[PDB]
Amino acid sequence: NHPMLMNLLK
Amino acid sequence: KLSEEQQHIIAILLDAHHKTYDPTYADFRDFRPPVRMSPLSMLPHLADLVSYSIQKVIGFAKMIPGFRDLTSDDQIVLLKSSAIEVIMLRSNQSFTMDDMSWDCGSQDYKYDVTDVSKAGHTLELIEPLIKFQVGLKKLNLHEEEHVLLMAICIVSPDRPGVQDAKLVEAIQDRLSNTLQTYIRCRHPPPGSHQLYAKMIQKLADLRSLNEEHSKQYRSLSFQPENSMKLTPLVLEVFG
Ligand SMILES: C=C1[C@H](O)CC(=C/C=C2\CCC[C@]3(C)[C@@H]([C@H](C)CCC[C@@H](O)c4ccc(O)cc4)CC[C@@H]23)C[C@H]1O
Repeated sequence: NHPMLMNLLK
Repeated sequence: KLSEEQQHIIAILLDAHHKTYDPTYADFRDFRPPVRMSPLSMLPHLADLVSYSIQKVIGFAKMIPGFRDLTSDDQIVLLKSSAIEVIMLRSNQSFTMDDMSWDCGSQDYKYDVTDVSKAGHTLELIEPLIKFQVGLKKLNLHEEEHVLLMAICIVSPDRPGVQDAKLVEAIQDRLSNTLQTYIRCRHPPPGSHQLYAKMIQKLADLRSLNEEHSKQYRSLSFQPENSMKLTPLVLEVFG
């Protein structure tokens, strides 16, 4: 449910 | 005494910040132009700044020793809840007591009560937020102290929805202890006096500021005219 936040943390 | 491991943490956090915080403020050129005239005239420009500022807080968070150990879901929880508070902390650098504003190198990028008001936030948030900025300024923290506080703010065990609290609590304890020991060895009196306690009180002030923001953000965001003007990341992180 947080594609951008998750992607930025990856 | 300040251990090698503790000294290491401070070196990392300082670098982390230098990479994530640009005192020249060169990227504000990329943001939608500010407008001071006009209801919500400042909103697009600040909306962009906040989104930019979120991205940078994410980059800072990643480099925190022990942050990578957490699960993603925990990683995400901590950022979602800390982000506004960490932004409020970061902004202390731009913040000047000379004219009670955030001074980012130019009149266009100097921000006052009025500009924040023009972005759809009330004084119920702003006066207490400004008071915070003054009080944090008054502490005159060593840059070492500044970076540790932000890191301590992000890894908080009590954020709602934290799966693995004991680990989150362990990561944070390690940073608290680094700050506490740093203050003793490297902050001379009288600035030292009660300084740790005063910093934790700021975390407490931040929780409240967070509360009010959420409340005012739901009011802004429920009107779709306004939600359209914000960035998609800001929507994701604030909701
Ligand atoms: C790079 C940085 C820091 O990250 C942040 C800087 C300034 C920060 C400011 C000065 C301007 C007003 C700021 C951004 C505060 C506002 C109230 C945050 C609200 C976020 C969000 O609800 C929102 C913001 C604007 C908007 O139109 C709609 C919604 C929080 C901190 C306030 C400049 C500089 O120090």
